[PDB]
Amino acid sequence: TTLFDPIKLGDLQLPNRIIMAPLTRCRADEGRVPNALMAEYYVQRASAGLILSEATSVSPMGVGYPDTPGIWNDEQVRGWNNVTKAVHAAGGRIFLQLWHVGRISHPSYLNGELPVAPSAIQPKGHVSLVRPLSDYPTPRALETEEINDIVEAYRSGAENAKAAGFDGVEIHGANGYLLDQFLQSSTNQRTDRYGGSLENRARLLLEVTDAAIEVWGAQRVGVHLAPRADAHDMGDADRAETFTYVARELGKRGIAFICSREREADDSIGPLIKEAFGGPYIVNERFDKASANAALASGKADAVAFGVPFIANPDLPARLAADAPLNEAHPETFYGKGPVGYIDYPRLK
Ligand SMILES: Cc1cc2nc3c(=O)[nH]c(=O)nc-3n(C[C@H](O)[C@H](O)[C@H](O)COP(=O)(O)O)c2cc1C
Ligand SMILES: Cc1c([N+](=O)[O-])cc([N+](=O)[O-])cc1[N+](=O)[O-]
Repeated sequence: TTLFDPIKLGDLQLPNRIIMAPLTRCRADEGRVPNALMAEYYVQRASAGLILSEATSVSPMGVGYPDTPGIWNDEQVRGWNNVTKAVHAAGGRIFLQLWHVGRISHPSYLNGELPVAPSAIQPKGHVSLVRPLSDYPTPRALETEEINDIVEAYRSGAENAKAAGFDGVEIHGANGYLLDQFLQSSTNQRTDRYGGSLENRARLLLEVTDAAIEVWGAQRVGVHLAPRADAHDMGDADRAETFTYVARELGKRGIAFICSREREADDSIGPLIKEAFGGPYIVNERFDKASANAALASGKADAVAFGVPFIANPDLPARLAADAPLNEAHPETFYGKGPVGYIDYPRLK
């Protein structure tokens, strides 16, 4: 098996195993509404086996960056519908990544309110993009009932994604955002049904997953994880146990895939997760053509997601097939505004 062999995820046939990783780019219109610029960008990348969209918030309290899109209202659904129609006409496939940033936010995005979280534990560091430099606030610990409200927002978010014509949704369970905050022991000190045991810590992620399953069918839902717990001040007392529990439970549900941001190293627990899950496993982080093909050949992966290389290379699959040069990425325009560093990376000549 190579990157260029087709794969099915659930009942969706992909033409290859080169996946576009989810990538926040902050190019949405005011009101967090997807636009024609975003449609153009995704269409340029439609040769990807599957596109995983930029993280998209399921409620106004789940945002923490400027100009990132939402999926909670009709205006946003309409904007996304133009994206998915254009991707589909271009012969591509796309899933919406459902987001809630939890404590990784700033009151300036939340009309002065505090970011919410499983527990009132301040994340270290500075808020990305915010100027002048600012620490994160200490978040407000959610009430038990408010967590059910969040589940309902993911449910409505998944329904809205379906109305917007996506091929499926991916739950953002990774990178220290809300669901990950609940999942891990350092950030979750709750003593209700949502903390204080592994079953309880994983509960919110599985409840959101089940809601998405009611709307889509499990074979059109994926989940994103970050098993090294290395972004946004995370940490868990037994991550081998925590992430394989999740993998096992998601596998029981027959979900379409798990995608893990976890570069290859001796301590990679990807193989334990893959085995416990039993379905298609998408690896990610610092892979290139050679190491991706090696992972497919060894059975460590069923497909491989590329992030920065897809930012810089709209026709990454053709470039990889041809062992062609790759455009150099410009991290200074990963975020920010407009078409420069967004839709102006050239295709192969
Ligand atoms: C600019 C940028 C935006 C990203 N946005 C998201 C995101 O919205 N959701 C997510 O799960 N990961 C996001 N990531 C992480 C990537 O999906 C991926 O895990 C990471 O870039 C490593 O893979 P790579 O080495 O192939 O780039 C982002 C990464 C970058 C550089
Ligand atoms: C490394 C990283 C993030 N971070 O700030 O540490 C955030 C991401 N995100 O989803 O916004 C993704 C990241 N990543 O996967 O490289």
